Amino acid sequence: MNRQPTLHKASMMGHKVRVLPNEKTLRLHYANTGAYNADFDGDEMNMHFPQNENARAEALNLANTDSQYLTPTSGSPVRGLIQDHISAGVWLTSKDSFFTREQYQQYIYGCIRPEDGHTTRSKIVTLPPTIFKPYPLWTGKQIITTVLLNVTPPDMPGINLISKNKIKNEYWGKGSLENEVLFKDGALLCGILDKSQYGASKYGIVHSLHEVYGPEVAAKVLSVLGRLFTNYITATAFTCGMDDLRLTAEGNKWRTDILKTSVDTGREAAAEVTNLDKDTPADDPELLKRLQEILRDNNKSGILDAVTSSKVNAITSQVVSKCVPDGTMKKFPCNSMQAMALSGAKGSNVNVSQIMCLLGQQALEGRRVPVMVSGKTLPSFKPYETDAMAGGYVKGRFYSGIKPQEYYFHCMAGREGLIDTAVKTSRSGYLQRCLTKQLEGVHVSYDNSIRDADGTLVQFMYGGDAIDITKESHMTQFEFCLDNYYALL
Amino acid sequence: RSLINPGEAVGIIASQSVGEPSTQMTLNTFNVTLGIPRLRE
Amino acid sequence: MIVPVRCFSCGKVVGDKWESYLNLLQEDELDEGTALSRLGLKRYCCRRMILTHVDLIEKFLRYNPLEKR
Amino acid sequence: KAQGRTSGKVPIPGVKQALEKKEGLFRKHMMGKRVNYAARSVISPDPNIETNEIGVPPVFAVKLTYPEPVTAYNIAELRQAVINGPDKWPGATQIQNE
Amino acid sequence: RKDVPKVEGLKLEHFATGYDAEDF
Amino acid sequence: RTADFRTLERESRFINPPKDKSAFPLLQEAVQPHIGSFNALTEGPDG
Amino acid sequence: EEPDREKIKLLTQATSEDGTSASFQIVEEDHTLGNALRYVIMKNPDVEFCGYSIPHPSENLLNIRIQTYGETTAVDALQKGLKDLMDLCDVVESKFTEKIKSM
Amino acid sequence: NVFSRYAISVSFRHLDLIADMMTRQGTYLAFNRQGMETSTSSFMKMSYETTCQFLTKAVLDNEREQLDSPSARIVVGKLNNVGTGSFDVLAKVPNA
Amino acid sequence: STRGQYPGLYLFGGHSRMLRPVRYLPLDKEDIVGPFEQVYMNIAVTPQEIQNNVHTHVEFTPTNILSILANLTPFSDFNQSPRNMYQCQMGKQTMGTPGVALCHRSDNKLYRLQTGQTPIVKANLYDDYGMDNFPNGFNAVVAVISYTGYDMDDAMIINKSADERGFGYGT
Amino acid sequence: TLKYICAECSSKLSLSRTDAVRCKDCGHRILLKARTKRLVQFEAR
Amino acid sequence: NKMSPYELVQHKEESDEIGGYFIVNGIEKLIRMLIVQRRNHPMAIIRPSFANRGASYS
Amino acid sequence: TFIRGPICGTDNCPSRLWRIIDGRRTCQYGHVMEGDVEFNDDEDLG
Amino acid sequence: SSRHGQKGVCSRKWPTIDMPFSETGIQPDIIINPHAFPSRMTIGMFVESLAGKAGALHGIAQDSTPWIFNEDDTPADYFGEQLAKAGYNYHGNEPMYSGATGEELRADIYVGVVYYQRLRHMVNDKFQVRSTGPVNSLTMQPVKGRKRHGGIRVGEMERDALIGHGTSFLLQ
Amino acid sequence: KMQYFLSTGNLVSQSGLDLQQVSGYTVVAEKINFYRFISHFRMVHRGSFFAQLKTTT
Amino acid sequence: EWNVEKFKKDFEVNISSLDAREANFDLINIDTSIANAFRRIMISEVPSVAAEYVYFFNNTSVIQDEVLAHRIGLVPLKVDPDMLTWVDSNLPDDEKFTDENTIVLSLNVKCTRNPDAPSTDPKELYNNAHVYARDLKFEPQGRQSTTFADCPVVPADPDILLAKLRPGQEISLKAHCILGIGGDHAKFSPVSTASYRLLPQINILQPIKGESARRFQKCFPPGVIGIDEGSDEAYVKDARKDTVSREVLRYEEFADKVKLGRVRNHFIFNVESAGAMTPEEIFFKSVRILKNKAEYLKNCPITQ
Ligand SMILES: [Zn+2]
Ligand SMILES: [Zn+2]
Ligand SMILES: [Zn+2]
Repeated sequence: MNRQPTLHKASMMGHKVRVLPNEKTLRLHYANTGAYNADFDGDEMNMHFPQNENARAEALNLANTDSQYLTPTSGSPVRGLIQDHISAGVWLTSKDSFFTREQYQQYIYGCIRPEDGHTTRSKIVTLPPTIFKPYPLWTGKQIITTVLLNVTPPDMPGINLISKNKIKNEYWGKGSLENEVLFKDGALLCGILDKSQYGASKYGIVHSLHEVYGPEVAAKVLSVLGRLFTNYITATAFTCGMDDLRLTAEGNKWRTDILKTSVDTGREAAAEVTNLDKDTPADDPELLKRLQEILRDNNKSGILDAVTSSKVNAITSQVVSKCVPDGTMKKFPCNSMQAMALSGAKGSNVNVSQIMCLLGQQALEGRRVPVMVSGKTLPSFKPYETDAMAGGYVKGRFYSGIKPQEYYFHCMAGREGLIDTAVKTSRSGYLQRCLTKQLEGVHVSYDNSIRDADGTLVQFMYGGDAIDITKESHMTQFEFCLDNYYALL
Repeated sequence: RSLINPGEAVGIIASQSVGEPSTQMTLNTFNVTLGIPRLRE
Repeated sequence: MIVPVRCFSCGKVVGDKWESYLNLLQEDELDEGTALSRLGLKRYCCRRMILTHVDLIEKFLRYNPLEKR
Repeated sequence: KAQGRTSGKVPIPGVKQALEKKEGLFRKHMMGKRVNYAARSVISPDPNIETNEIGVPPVFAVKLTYPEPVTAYNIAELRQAVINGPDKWPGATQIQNE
Repeated sequence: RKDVPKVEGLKLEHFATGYDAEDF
Repeated sequence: RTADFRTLERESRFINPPKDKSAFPLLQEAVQPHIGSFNALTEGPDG
Repeated sequence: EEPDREKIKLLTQATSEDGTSASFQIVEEDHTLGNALRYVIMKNPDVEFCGYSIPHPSENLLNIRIQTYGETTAVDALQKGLKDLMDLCDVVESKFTEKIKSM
Repeated sequence: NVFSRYAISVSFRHLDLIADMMTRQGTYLAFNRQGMETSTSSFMKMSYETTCQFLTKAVLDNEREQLDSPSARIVVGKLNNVGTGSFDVLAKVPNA
Repeated sequence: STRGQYPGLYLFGGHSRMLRPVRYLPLDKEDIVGPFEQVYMNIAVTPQEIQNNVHTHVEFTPTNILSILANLTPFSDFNQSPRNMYQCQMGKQTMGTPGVALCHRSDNKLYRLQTGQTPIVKANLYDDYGMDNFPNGFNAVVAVISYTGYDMDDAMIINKSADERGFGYGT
Repeated sequence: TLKYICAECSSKLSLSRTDAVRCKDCGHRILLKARTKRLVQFEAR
Repeated sequence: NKMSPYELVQHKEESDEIGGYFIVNGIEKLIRMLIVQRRNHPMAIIRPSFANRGASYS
Repeated sequence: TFIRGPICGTDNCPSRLWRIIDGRRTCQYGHVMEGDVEFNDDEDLG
Repeated sequence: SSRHGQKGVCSRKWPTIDMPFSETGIQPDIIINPHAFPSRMTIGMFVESLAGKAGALHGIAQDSTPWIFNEDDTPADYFGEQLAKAGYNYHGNEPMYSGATGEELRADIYVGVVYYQRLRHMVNDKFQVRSTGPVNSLTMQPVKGRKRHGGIRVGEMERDALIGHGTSFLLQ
Repeated sequence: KMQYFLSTGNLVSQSGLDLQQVSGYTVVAEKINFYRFISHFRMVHRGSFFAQLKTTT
Repeated sequence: EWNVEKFKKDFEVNISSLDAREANFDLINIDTSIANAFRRIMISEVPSVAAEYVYFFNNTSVIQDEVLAHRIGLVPLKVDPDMLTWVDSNLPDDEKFTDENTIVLSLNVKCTRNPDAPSTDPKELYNNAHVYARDLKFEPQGRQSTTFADCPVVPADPDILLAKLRPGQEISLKAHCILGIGGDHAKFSPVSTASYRLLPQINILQPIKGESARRFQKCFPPGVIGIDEGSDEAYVKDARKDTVSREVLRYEEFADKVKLGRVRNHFIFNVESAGAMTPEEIFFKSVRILKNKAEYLKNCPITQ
């Protein structure tokens, strides 16, 4: 299978056929869509079907997806669950999750079927509940224990892992320990599961099962969790609304008062670069003469941009650092806009800040908004205006709206991200083609020397240690290899 | 057991591990030549 | 074109209410929200199908190659 | 390596222009061939197939074929493929004689 | 700047299932 | 109210096209750079 | 004498030797009966495990799985659940008849 | 320094093999035509760029292409010698 | 100025000049302003932003600076800027209504969406250009929910019975 | 009786062989084919 | 040219027919507008492609 | 559906042929003619 | 696609019954994933969803000319007041139930009426397949072009991606 | 000779016009919807010479 | 400990209203798995009659043939099921339709110019310019004459506008109306919408009497909360009347003094109809389908 700009060898992997009814589209799983760099917006992929048994033995053993878990660029994993299986494991493995007996047995068999060969025991084994006396209830962490109890081999003991999350402890309350992931003898005992555990992230739970149990088990656990966080989503959904994007009236007064202290910021940075002082007014004729002097020089305008941008990025960083955990109406678990950004499911904290607080400085080609010959950045503004807004600082957010002047600068910044993309791929495309003709018959020999195709020697070992990059991940993780000594033996 | 295997195409891999993350640094000024034009020299 | 027979979302028959709707707005002179509630459309799925219909078939029918223009 | 007469919209290519470009011969039809037994289509998501799997449509599944030599162990399945023929999916499109 | 003019003449137009205009 | 869909104004116009003057005059102004530029070949000063 | 036997099917690859654990596969079903029947099998005090699972939504197949403790096989728990769902639709139909005859 | 500026980690084993290719003649050779000029495979050079320029240098040389580079084995259709073509499979027959 | 553009006073009245209307602040009348003039003027965007003794002009509406198709995007000042630019390209590539006089034409191919609808949420320039004569799309009850699992990275889920009753059907 | 239709005056028109393709009331060259009573079947889907 | 929306319908056109294009062989092409330099006004450009022209050109 | 052609081999019959996989003209009875092609040439006046 | 650049292919014609259903009985025509909106920042689609549902209930059209509203005149306050007079939730949320299981969902679902468009390029003129077919006369290779039943290209870089796996028989 | 220009877009001229390219002067008015069609008449183009450049100014 | 005799002690039905077209009623103390299955079967598994195969002899109008074939299939027919049987698909088309499977409708409309005095209304101006759904006439094939003599086949909504015509144009078709279910196509669904909702529960926590109780009224539909005095202060009259707007949860006075939830085994079914069957009779069919969906698995051999 093949995504068409084939920039590295993991973009052409080998799949097993599963013929479906009622379709005309090739149909893919979400673990693969980060490897191919594909998304479901209308992308096409090429399906090649090999015609002898020598090639079938190499689409199963050399180029299959199970051996392509780690990329050879740095040894980092590229296969994992992507967007909404991430944001479902922050609810399933939460501390609020309590399932009854009918529900607990339904999420096990929803993802682990013995008939299709998912189990290792041919009889689905379960756990005692974590609450006995009022009503028997299972915890949501205890489902992740049961699915690892069933898909891992019975003779090997459980996994042992101590890792972290992407979610800080203070989003959960006072004295929570939900940042610490803990597996002891294959049982999840502490901490929620994120992108940092079963996403495409290093030293998670799926990366650690890959090391102890092998690539065939680590490819099953992504399928088992792919079905687990789909039946839980269908029973317990996940949405994002208008109330997720609103600051409370206490916190909405906070961003007004900090942005009230930005009307002086443009002049003070402009009074600094002109080497005046004392808060000289903006209409000073000995000030406007210097701003025209700055305007004609490309050097001096670079200084005035850098001073004023770094001075208004402080006010941008004061509004965000006061509002976005605290000024919001819905707090963390219920505010799905933050939980998509904290879990690493989709977006960043920069996207949440521009929605809820303000856009910030619209930096163009690194510098700032360009300027006409007349000292005007738009026809709306006075010539040589030392306003921060006139230089391209957007005090508006996407929740409430941006003014027509600052809608025009934001289209300037939007277009330089699109003309730079059109000139992006042509640059590094020829750099890669040019390497792959010299470094193209270069291979590891049987005496571990790296040689060219004609036999000329290039290196005497691969990197000085002859270690494959896709193998040396836990090689220097000695604490992990000691906690799992018998399972790794 | 973590050694490189003989016959491994370490020349294609080393070239695909440089050209492929270089489709990620086409950007402008944030003193020395930066990014792809430095890499093209 | 012509009004859809059924609503897309619920599936109530909606196609019999287009000509009754234009009588209410023209003859009885109601606003759009009161004429839709008198026809029985009350879920906002079927409510926005009579409300938001263009009826381009009256513009297509002007071109008739079967009679003298 | 000629002079020509006029602007004949890049005149008639010689046997060197058939070799030296991105297109031509040595990069378009030796390093870059087109292949039999291949299909492409728009991709769609599925969390119900495995991670090491692809969902092939039934349109592609009745076109792409594999030459399977008939022996004493696959005679029970290759007879059923010829009976179904090239329309019913566990089937076959043609046989090859000795 | 004048605000967006509020549309005057709105009323309840969503009711529970099995209740039409039993509200005054 | 703020804006309206002009439902009786469309339906009287679909059935009965105007016999005097084009409605939607901003649409004929949006090709005045093209129609006007061809009209200037034969009309105006000096023929 | 042609009774249909392609409807319910015992998957022998996941069935225990005693019969106390077995998986089934009904054709032409989904969450409709797959969830309504799973509710009633779980009310048997001998059923240790029960759940349905639709392997792919694009085809009409329904895997259910019953695991018991003892002294009742997993087929005898399936047909006990199917009898108590037949008897559960009699109660709904006969209460709803008596409230139309009472209006 | 290029990749660590953009917070991109590449392994040093790739960078040592790029560097030990560029310094394979004691000089500082590029990846271009002029760096490729000192090589054995003629079809690698012809397939890269300026095909009939390298063909002129090979025909005057009466150069025997040994058919070992993977750009020269795809031309003649020989099995590539990297990976599963780096050895031979020989079948062991029991009778004399 | 000092080392600016060469000074002068340049009148132009020829063909082919770009021109747009603004409001001249004394007399409250429409003025016509071209792009050579505009660099040295002071045109207020809204009348609420008229400052004393710098502004001589004001826009009629701030929506006189967008295109026709960029002005039909609902609440375009809330989207991110590459998404308003991408709708302007996606709005061309829809199958809508090419025209009503289709039985008197013969084109290579036409795409015709069958049952179009006007939008509930629309601009006031949707009715000035007569965009109701060419309905391009339909009003869907859309739910923002991750429910099925088959809707990731861009993909969406249509309803089946909505489709059987004809939902974006076209020839 | 097989007929066509003029594209201009919409007059029905039987057109024999060794006749120019023209209307015979006006003189219009373009001439469109009518449809006759003939069975086609559909599924109502 | 001077023709009503009623009469455009009687002559087999769209009632709000726009014009502005040419019909060439049924294909319905039009002339693309171009951006060119402003007429009749001396611009004062500096350009590195002028020293390319001859010796001692600035 | 068929087209007239030469007699098929394998002692078939005097036959008429038919291209089926766009490059393999079979006979009437399904015998693929050995070594057949159906060439073309590529354009993606001017 | 909607009017905000939120495009994406139809992934499954999902059957009606196991699709979530509101308090009203309304089942949505289109389910769109909330994980689009954090990286897209298309909040015009949230307020179009909120103004469209206000407009269907009250029988009114709403204006969405840009810069009509204000930072002191937020449309979430303007259209939410029109929903609250209609009898719905202020924030456009609705209580929905799961079509598969039958229980109510965890929280309320953001529902509304969005004007969807249908783009012109579909799978029926994208997909192709070839077992064998017409060849070229010079190179005896498969021909370019879909309507001529032609072949998929294994270009320059896909050669390198198969040398990189070390599979010389797939390359062969 | 004027229909040839409006069919291809090739500005053939002995005397030389002031313009800097000789192709792409005319394009097909598509009718996939009305928004595609109304935007050909508002479309202005800097010049087909400038897409040949490697500068994004 | 569950038992079907313990289910019967605690199962109630309160029928709020019944009508020719809709029915609102309660199902008290039943599980969500069973109550969903009745909703699930009313939409899909209950069969109804709709037109399937349409035979155009002429369609000279503006509407396409397959679009106009699609519009006939969505027209709901006032036919009782269990007057037809099921079609059989493993046998050819001459043997497939009988007088026991099929209802044959036909449509024959021609449009002509009308001489009328004069922008005039096109019903005064043309003859047969609007094909309504009542013009689909029923053709009794075979013995559908002594068994459909009580009830001819008429569409359930006879004023559905099927097409519009202009003079010269005509429509002449013939359709076969076969029996099918809503899972196959949506046009066989015998219900506009069947759905349920849980009974809302509004739990006041503190006494909120007085002026607060007057503003507690307005956060709900008017019949929901009531008052009497400072005593009998602010109580729930009709929680079934409430739509869960959560209007009270956004005023900071009340955000700790009330909690909203559901009664998780009290379902409020609202079963509408497309006219073909009464809505209380597509619920009896729905509970008998689930019973007969279980007998066919019990009375069945367990293969392999
Ligand atoms: Zn509806
Ligand atoms: Zn004529
Ligand atoms: Zn033969």
